[PDB]
Amino acid sequence: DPSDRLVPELDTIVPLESTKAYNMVDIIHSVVDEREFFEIMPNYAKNIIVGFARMNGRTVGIVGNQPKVASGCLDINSSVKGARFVRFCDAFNIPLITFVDVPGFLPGTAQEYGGIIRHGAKLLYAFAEATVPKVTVITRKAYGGAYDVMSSKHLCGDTNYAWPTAEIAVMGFANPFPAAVRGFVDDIIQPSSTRARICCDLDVLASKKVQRPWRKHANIPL
Amino acid sequence: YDPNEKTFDKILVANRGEIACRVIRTCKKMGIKTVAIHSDVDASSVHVKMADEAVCVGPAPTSKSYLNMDAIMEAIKKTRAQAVHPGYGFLSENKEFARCLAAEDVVFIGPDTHAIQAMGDKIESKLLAKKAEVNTIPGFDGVVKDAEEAVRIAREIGYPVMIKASAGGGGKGMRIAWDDEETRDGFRLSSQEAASSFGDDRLLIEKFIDNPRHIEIQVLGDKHGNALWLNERECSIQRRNQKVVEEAPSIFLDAETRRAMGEQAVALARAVKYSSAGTVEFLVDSKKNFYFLEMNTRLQVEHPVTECITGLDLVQEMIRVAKGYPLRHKQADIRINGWAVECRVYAEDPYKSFGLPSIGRLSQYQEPLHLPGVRVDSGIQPGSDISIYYDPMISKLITYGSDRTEALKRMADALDNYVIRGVTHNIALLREVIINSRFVKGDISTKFLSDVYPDGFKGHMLTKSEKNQLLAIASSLFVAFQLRAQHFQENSRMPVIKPDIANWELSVKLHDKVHTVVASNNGSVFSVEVDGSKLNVTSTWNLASPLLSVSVDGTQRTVQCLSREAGGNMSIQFLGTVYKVNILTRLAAELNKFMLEKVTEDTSSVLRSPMPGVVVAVSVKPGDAVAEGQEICVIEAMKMQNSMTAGKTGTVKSVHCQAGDTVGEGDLLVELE
Amino acid sequence: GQRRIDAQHKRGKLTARERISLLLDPGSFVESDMFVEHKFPGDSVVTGRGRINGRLVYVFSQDFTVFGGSLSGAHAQKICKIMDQAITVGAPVIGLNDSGGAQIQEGVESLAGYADIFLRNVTASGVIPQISLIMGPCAGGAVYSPALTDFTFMVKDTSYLFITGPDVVKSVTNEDVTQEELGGAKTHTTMSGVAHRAFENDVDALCNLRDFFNYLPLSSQDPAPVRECH
Ligand SMILES: Nc1ncnc2c1ncn2[C@@H]1O[C@H](COP(=O)(O)OP(=O)(O)OP(=O)(O)O)[C@@H](O)[C@H]1O
Ligand SMILES: *C(=O)CCCC[C@@H]1SC[C@@H]2NC(=O)N[C@@H]21
Ligand SMILES: [Mg+2]
Repeated sequence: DPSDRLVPELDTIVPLESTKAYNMVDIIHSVVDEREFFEIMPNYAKNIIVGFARMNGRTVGIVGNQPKVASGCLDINSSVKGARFVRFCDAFNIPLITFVDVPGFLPGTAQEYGGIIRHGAKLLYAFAEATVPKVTVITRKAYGGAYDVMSSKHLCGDTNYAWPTAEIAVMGFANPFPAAVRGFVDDIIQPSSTRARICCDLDVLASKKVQRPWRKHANIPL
Repeated sequence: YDPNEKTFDKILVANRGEIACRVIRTCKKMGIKTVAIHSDVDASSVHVKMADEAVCVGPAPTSKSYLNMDAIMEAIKKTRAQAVHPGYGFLSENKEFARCLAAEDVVFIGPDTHAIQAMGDKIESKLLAKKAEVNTIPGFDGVVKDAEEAVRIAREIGYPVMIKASAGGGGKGMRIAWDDEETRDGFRLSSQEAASSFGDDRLLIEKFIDNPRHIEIQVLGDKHGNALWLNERECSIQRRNQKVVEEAPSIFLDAETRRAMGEQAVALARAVKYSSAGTVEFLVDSKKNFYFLEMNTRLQVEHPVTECITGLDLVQEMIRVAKGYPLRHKQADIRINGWAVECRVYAEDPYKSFGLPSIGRLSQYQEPLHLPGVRVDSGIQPGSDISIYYDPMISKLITYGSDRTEALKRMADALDNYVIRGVTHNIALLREVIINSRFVKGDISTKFLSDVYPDGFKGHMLTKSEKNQLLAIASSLFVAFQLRAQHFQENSRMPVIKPDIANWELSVKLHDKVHTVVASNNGSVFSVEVDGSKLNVTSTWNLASPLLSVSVDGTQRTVQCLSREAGGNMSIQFLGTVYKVNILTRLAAELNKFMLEKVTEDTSSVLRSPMPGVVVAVSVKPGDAVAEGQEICVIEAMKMQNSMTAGKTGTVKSVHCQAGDTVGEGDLLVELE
Repeated sequence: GQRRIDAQHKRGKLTARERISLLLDPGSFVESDMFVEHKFPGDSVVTGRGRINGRLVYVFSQDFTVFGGSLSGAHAQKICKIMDQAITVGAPVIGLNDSGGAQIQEGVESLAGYADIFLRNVTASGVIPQISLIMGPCAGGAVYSPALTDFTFMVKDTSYLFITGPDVVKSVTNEDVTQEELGGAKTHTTMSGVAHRAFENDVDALCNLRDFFNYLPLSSQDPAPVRECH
């Protein structure tokens, strides 16, 4: 499987209407080698997708939002499911690839009483401490603090890309231009060139090394 | 293709799909600027991308996008288009469009309003054809109004009877009756659907020909009074009175009969004062006697195939005729220039009623354009979406050659080298048709699918040698994947000790049988032992390419690996049909022998929805006992409607589908006992 | 303004500088970035260092209700700078959270500053102690900084912690809930498990904060503190 293979089928997969939803698993299958994707917890917290795949023969971990289920909103179960997978991938030098399409967090009294703050902080922490190379692609939406949740540029995110249909805003800023001019995304790439860009970024980032203050261990908000 | 010749500068294409792209390609070859219309859904289709400028002509549905005429006139006024080409279907036969275009200065590329007015219905078209000295189906002219008159006409025109709903068309409002009571009941029912569907409320009674051949004559006319006929075509292979396999040079007709066909068609066209391109259809019995049946006053769907035997471009000639220029070809200039066969690839499941339309998105789409003598007329691309609004058509595959055998071989190769992933197509059905013994021999009829496949399409009945080749290829591919899985980069800390297994003993479950396979690997050559048979399989073993070419015992075979699982299940498209195989190791087979069959409730008694689309109405309610052959509901989609029967007796526990609702493919409609 | 200070006092709440003065030792507060503007000096945050019982600490306080419109970029820059100084010298960080008069609409991509603060909290986790005291209403991503800290305390009847406001809850889930029930101190201290302790008012909360800070070491390198025993 060539690393420069194009994916023209991704050019029109994102519907123009924000209400209409799409399948992120299709994008994941298109991007990865041989369209092979080993999903983890496929029937639990379906509004987030985590799994293992290969790019140019190298094992990678993939985390993404699922607009089909709950419109991609993040809740307690999705937060924990993504956080533990990200921690495991970071612990064993496995690069991470993130696909971002999130409107925010699921509201309600049940979510607040269940401790949505703690699990959101879990996901922020898991994405923040990761020292493995990480590549983030924004497909349609990144609203509120949820954009900061899934590997923003300010969490030591190495390379960030946005599709022409992406939109980043504080509240419910209808274009990715503010993020581009502010330097929050490295480039606005065509959807059909995602695979080659990701492969090149992984190739150049394979030798990343960072230094952090010494500690026995940190205090993750478990 | 002379650009010095002066023609229209701007041309508008008021259509969609493959025909829009074909017209745009012709116009680019002729140097004419092109503009195309589209709905909101088709905002990134092939034709809108390849044609300069584009205007949205309405929402998704055709009735408000490609039939919202005021939008078309506004678009023409905005773009100052001198002419419009309707393609086929939609507004290709709307006389109000003709008069509206005549109101302005925009010229309409096609037959004049008088020709379509004459060929708008059946009966007076038959009258004018008979006045033109043209052989026609024997029958009774005039409007049938009562069942008594219908049964009397049945008596004096012969026992086989056929009831036709005039106007409309497209394989609807048509029935065959074999009895006087059948005659009257079919008459009243057909009047009912004519009121429901067409609204004409006027029928026709005709004699039914047994084992007919459907032969088409392509005719061209101009405003200068010149009429020409371009050879013949053969399109007997059809289901639901809809064509699937088309053949330009008829193997059944000889030279003098073909010349008679052309002369009669030219005379009929001159009678109508036809001044455009059209097709006249005929029914030929076993005694080489031809009878008239309809003529389409538009470009036919199977137009390209005759081009492959003539060399001229139909669209270019139509545009030149519309400009005013006369024909530059005479009767003697046109000759047969080889052989050609065309197949219509649809987005339908061939295992249900010889075609079962489905919806979806194209994950992968690759065309065999690099194969010799292959032409593809398609309007889709990787990522195209199939809606519930338009034709379920995918593309047309045309293969031309020196003779029958070479063209059919090229057709089979192209069908083998065609990649469609995302929807279900009828490639297997087309391949079985083109490799059938009768089709190669040439003995076909309009009911070829009905009698060759009585109970419906089942797939390819692979022979012993083909079965052995398939098993060998599957085993070799499985072993190749296993060997590739062992290739790791050097670790320098824990060196990888590659296993040195020599022979792989595998159990392959196919259909319902289990075979033992012994595989040995040597470089790129696999020696495969299947139940005593010995085979050698060699290839590049590229495990990422969708198409895999393998040389098994010298024979070259192209296979596709549609699916693959760690449990051993593999779906392999081989010789058109897709087979599901289960490959395990022999030890794994012995251990799996103890695995239970589980509590999987294979008791049926549940009916699902093979139709994605909109259900018109539901004939059952919660608490009804269904019966064999009783249809549950009618679902409209893909410009047609059909109802599915339960096939068993059972009380309805609950009803989940209501009239006017939308039900997707595979959804549970009604639960029965 | 004086009117804003009076309005804050009318609710039983103190100003940010008053809270800092109560928390720290008398005559030990040293402020930083005094002349950083957004046009007002201070940018709705007071950041500096001080001593509690002779032990160094770094503090920041928020006065959005009486000063400033919403989170600008310089607010996050000041917080990040004070956290960087604390991680450089190895001293605990104490943060008094009060986002009352902060406009969610007037956010010029403040999510970037939120992300920077989150990154610094994650980096400092396990290196220096971090304490958060929520003294006023908080909403949006700002609720995630206290969650990433080691300990979280709230003030009864005057503090809130919630992702989205009650109006959004009514609009989406169609349920009538007040602010106290949705994000009150009792909710987060009895059934949510987010906060650790709740105090009667600001003065009592600050006194208990000093008492609790006396327990902790200054850094993970230092051993557990040892005091005089009787
Ligand atoms: N008189 C006939 N005798 C026998 N079979 C017939 C007769 N008329 C039609 N058929 C059968 O019905 C099929 C379709 O016939 P016909 O072209 O009249 O239908 P239609 O729906 O009007 O077609 P179209 O889509 O071209 O408008 C033929 O291919 C043939 O199989
Ligand atoms: C809507 O999808 C209609 C498709 C185009 C018309 C189809 S295809 C060609 C046949 N000729 C005709 O008039 N209707 C049929
Ligand atoms: Mg016909």
